[PDB]
Amino acid sequence: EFLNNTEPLCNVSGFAIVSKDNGIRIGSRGHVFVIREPFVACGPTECRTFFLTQGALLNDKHSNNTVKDRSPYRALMSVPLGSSPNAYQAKFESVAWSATACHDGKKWLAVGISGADDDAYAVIHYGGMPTDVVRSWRKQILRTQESSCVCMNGNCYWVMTDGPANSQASYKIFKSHEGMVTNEREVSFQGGHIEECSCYPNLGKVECVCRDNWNGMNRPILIFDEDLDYEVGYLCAGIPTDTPRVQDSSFTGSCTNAVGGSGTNNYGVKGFGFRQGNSVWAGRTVSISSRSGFEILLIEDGWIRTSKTIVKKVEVLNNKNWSGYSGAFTIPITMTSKQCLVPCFWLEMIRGKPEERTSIWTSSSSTVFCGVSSEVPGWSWDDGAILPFDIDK
Amino acid sequence: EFLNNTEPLCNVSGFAIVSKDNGIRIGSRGHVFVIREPFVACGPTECRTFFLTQGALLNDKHSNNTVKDRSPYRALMSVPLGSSPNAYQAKFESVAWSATACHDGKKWLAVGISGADDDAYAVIHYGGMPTDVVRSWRKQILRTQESSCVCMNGNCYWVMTDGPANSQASYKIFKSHEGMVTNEREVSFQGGHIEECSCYPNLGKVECVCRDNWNGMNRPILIFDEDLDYEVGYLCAGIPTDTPRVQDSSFTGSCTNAVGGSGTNNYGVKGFGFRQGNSVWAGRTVSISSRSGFEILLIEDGWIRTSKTIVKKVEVLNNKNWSGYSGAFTIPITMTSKQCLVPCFWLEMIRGKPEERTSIWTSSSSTVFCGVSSEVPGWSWDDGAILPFDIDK
Amino acid sequence: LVKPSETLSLTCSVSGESISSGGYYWTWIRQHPGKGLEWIGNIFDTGSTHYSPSLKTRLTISIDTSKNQFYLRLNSATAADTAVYYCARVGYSLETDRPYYFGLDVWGQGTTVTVSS
Amino acid sequence: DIVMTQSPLSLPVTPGEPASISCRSSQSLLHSNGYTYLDWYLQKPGQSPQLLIYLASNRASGVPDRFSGSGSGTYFTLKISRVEAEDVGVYYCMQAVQTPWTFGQGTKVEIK
Ligand SMILES: *[C@@H]1O[C@H](CO)[C@@H](O)[C@H](O)[C@H]1NC(C)=O
Ligand SMILES: *[C@@H]1O[C@H](CO)[C@@H](O)[C@H](O)[C@H]1NC(C)=O
Ligand SMILES: *[C@@H]1O[C@H](CO)[C@@H](O)[C@H](O)[C@H]1NC(C)=O
Ligand SMILES: *[C@@H]1O[C@H](CO)[C@@H](O)[C@H](O)[C@H]1NC(C)=O
Ligand SMILES: [Ca+2]
Ligand SMILES: [Ca+2]
Repeated sequence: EFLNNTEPLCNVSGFAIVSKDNGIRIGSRGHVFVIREPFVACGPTECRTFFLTQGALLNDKHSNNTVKDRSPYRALMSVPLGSSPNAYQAKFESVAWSATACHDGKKWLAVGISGADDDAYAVIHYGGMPTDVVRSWRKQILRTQESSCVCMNGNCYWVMTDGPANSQASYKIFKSHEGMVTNEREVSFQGGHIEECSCYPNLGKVECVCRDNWNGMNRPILIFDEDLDYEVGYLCAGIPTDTPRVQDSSFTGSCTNAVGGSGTNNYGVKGFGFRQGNSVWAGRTVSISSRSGFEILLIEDGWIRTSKTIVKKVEVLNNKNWSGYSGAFTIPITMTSKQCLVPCFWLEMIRGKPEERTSIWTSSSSTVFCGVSSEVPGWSWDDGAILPFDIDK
Repeated sequence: EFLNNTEPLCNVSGFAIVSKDNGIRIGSRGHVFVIREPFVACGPTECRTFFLTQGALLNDKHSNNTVKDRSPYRALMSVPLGSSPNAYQAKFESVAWSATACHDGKKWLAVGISGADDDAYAVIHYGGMPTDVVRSWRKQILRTQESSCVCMNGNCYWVMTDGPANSQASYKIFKSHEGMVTNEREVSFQGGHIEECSCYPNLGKVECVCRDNWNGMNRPILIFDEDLDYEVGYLCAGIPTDTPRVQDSSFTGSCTNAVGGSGTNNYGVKGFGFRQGNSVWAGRTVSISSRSGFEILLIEDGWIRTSKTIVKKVEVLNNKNWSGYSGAFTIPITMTSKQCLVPCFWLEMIRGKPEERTSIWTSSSSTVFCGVSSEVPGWSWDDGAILPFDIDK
Repeated sequence: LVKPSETLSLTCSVSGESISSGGYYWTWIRQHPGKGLEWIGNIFDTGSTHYSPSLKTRLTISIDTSKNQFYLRLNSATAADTAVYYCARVGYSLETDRPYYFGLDVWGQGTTVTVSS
Repeated sequence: DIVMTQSPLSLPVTPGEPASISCRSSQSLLHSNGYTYLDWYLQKPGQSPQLLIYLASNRASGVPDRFSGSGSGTYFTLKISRVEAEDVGVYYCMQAVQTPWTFGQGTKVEIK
């Protein structure tokens, strides 16, 4: 019987660690896949680490050109929360070079995009069989949100986008019942860019905090409900949270307009932001110009009020260590028996040629945290690999 | 309860990719078996990739002669759809050097031929135990369809042959019930050759499109039903679809006679063809004299009318990539809840010494597609292995 | 016609699309009589520019988004600057985590600039 | 700049048979973001150029299904599976790796 999520998000006071792949550290001898980006999604029986493999293993020669992020060899597989992404325990889910997945209470839905750049298409798997297809409409790179979809009263929702990267695109909200699509509505938003959202249900509205890849330092917000009416805007906080940004004292913030900066306008990184009344637990990378470190900030009235008052801060990586994408998910009632949804987040740490020029491959490793009503401290749970590897020699 | 299949085949408009082993590309460091030919078959709970291992792993000295396609070491093994054919997930099914397997709603049935060239015999496994044995009758190479059998109302059907390869043979249709054989009839067909069929059910008839290995460019068709009355003849289409063939504008087609050619007469390749009313979705290689590149062609009234009007074409490998066998299957109602059977097909991509002279071994890799009512584009989802391997050095 | 050491300039126009739609880079491209092509420079919709080094001292390239037009100016034109001049569009981007490139997919008709007295 | 060189300066050809043209660059075209930025363009008699192939391997939209591309590193190839009367023209390669883009010398195709 279908999984409800018409229940409020839990108030949390600190985030405690839950799992750590150690993928690259084990992969130096073990049979482990090359992954550019992972994510996590939770069913009623377990939570599973999804990831987009690159069809090759670490230290194997077929890992050579794995900086290339779109190819016919990538596939979405899935491993239970915390186990390394190894070759023998990974259950195949989709063929895909950009996907999303989530469990509706009966069976696991996964959306895998494939096909050539100018003519891509998405295949919607449901319990291991392709039930539907969605083709491009502007006939540039089609994308889903690189983290779980949001299921409510048995319908599962997600955002997709087609069009340019450094300029205004087209964005659409989708809705499925037992695989196949039943609704689709376009986001008219002339001032900005909603690429790579991180979404969670909250008391019957799906909330998403996305990635402004054009003229912005600040997160776009999208909020929509049962029959896809929506509100679009920006995370009001007075504290900027994208990767390229000017320091907190220089930024002014806006609720409705993209706020741009000196050299910050054409780039970003995937993040998250849990609303807690009117405050927000906003995650961001410690450095203001590179993907390193990670903070979680509780900004008072940051969801509505251009405030800069950071009430709490945690750190989960220190600034000497490389990081990457981050996203949201929630652990349902079926697991915890709480009368509310527990908010969790994941963090990937990338290693390889985009910054460590001497290694030929590029892979990443996941860490997962969940909210706790008690206060919790921080520490640097970094990936601990020792590059170069034996295939880089 | 036994699995029905007395329901019509689904009308389809294009084929969308479902899975991709990346067997050879992962097998370079991973522990992956050498395989010559795979296939796929679907139960009510899951679909599984079957394959005829050669008792040896890739990149290992016991693969030094795997071009040899019949030996005591071969065995049929089964892995869930899309997972690599690795050593530690593969479930053993049958000692065999040519085999077929299919799920009847209760348990898996698997037929494994073994024994010496001149004296072979088939073992019919049912749920992991040998229930029956069928011996040769012309005492040359006994054979089965290298692709799933067709089960209806509890009975399961398949086509076997015994006799010459470049000359007329003997062909028989079998019918099991809970493992052991109940019936057997011989196909009287003096004009041609029916070696290696691809079968699917359709509204209570079993339809097979086969492999003419003697004096033919064209596919044979066999149609039989519950108590094994049959019709035999040829795929009328004006478009030839064996590997050796003359170009489409030179061929003339026939519904009842083997149409031979200049140099095309003694060789061929396994293939498929879904009937859709009177039209046919016929799959064929792109090149007219070698196993490279793959097309799927919807020919109007091609099943009956010597027509050449290709209404649609899809490509799934481009002509610079090696391909191989191909074969039909269908995904049942128990999985999709549609009131009709979804057609699907698989493609194997062979690599090694028959064409790449420098490598010592010979293996192949699977792609699987399924029909979708929407239009779907094509792409080159090739195998991507950077040969030669380390054992070849 | 252009006489030597004058300032050459050219106008190119866009329609169906608009400038600042689709995120293309607008390009100028040259062809001397009997020879192969050459590349002059790129403008982005928001005015950021790339130039070929051999011409960088001579050139100035600009957009006007209110007119859906974009412009080439080439100071001190020599007789050797005689050519057919083409203007094109090309969509690509290298920053993002999903790069793309759809090379020079649309070309305008050529203008045969002759630089002589 | 990347210096571009392209081996047949004229290629005699005749309808119905396959044909090939090929290209070599003075550095490898493998960009740091993994993609290989090489194109082919066709200029028919009295017309502008036209796009055929927009990265090493990929055909453009609207281009007839007869063309094919291959290669990596420094050496690239254009394949025509069957040549037909609409294919006469001058074929240029291009590279888009560096800040100055450079075109090839231009293989003429002449029917025989
Ligand atoms: C889902 O939500 C409805 C609405 O409150 C509730 O009555 C129903 O029992 C819930 N079902 C489950 C399985 O939690
Ligand atoms: C990786 O590939 C490049 C060619 O693209 C080559 O120069 C390099 O040596 C390769 N390295 C390995 C370890 O395969
Ligand atoms: C099988 O088919 C018969 C005839 O249509 C139908 O009555 C019966 O209920 C079916 N059984 C199952 C298990 O699908
Ligand atoms: C394979 O077998 C032949 C003899 O049959 C031998 O010469 C050759 O060295 C062997 N190759 C390998 C890699 O073992
Ligand atoms: Ca940004
Ligand atoms: Ca034949």
